[PDB]
Amino acid sequence: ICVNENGGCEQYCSDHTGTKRSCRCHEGYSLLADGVSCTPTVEYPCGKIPILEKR
Amino acid sequence: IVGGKVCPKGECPWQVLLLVNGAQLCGGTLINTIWVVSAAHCFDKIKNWRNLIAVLGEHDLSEHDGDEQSRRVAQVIIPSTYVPGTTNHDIALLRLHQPVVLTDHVVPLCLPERTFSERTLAFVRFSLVSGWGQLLDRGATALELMVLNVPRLMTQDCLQQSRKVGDSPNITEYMFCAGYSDGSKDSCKGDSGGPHATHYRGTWYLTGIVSWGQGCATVGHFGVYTRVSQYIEWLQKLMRSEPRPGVLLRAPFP
Ligand SMILES: CCOc1cc([C@@H](Nc2ccc3c(N)nccc3c2)C(=O)NCc2ccccc2S(=O)(=O)C(C)C)ccc1OC(C)C
Ligand SMILES: [Ca+2]
Repeated sequence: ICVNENGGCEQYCSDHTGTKRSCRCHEGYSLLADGVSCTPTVEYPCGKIPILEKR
Repeated sequence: IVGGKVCPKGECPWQVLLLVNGAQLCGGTLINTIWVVSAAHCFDKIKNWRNLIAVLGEHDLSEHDGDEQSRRVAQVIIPSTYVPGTTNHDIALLRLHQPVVLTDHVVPLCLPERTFSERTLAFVRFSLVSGWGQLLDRGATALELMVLNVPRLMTQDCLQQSRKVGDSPNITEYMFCAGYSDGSKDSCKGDSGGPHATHYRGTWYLTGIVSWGQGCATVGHFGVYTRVSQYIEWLQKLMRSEPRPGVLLRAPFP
């Protein structure tokens, strides 16, 4: 599943027991209930440009 | 950077400027508050290891605006497989003496997981390369941070689209080509160690390090970047390790 289109994950993808898939996030982020999206948990998460984000 | 543009202040907030005795040495990428990823070749001629400074929040080299944060480089970790004066395994992991403070102008770039980097990031065509390097081949270096968007190439295509040269190094699985063969756009020597940053679903990730090439934006030649995805586990294991006495550390690779 992870092999194709990142298994639908916004960030990291882990394959499981055949048809199972888990999305994960980098630290400073938490996974939303959709099970794919990552939302920042900190003021300055990695890979995001504050001047652009606050615009 | 040849044929790019000024990176607007705060738009490359992970960009690092490495200094030795106050002079421009290389670039680098901030990956969290204490760690910087750069190129191993930046340290080939270093004799005074105690005068290595990393500057975060830097933009314009002619003026101090108050967003700059300087830190001494406490440790430079290079893979055992890297040989000085050669091209393969061109990566260095730098431990800052004190953490930097994250602000609107100082933000780490995500060091991605290997699988995500190989399966997804390696297929994003364009990525940004940045630094205060040469604005032209045999030209002056930039006073303001420059950024360039470059397309990534499969190694077979890079070798097929390049002009053949004698004693030119092989492109290993620890490298990748990116850029243009028309001589208009490239990263150059003064940009060495700097980030090759890839955007994916609203977030930027570290995919490459400015490593080597021919001349500077030379017709028939692409930029060669260290393939960071080969080093994820190596980097992660070292970031969990206790500091060791002495600046330079050679660590087993793999
Ligand atoms: C593994 C690194 O090998 C090389 C690095 C470079 C320079 N860097 C770059 C980087 C990106 C480039 C690009 N995209 N397009 C065109 C040219 C480019 C040149 C460089 O840093 N020169 C200076 C240098 C070179 C080697 C050790 C210390 C130094 S240094 O001490 O000056 C240090 C301050 C960088 C040139 C040739 C190299 O190898 C040959 C065998 C092909
Ligand atoms: Ca400045």
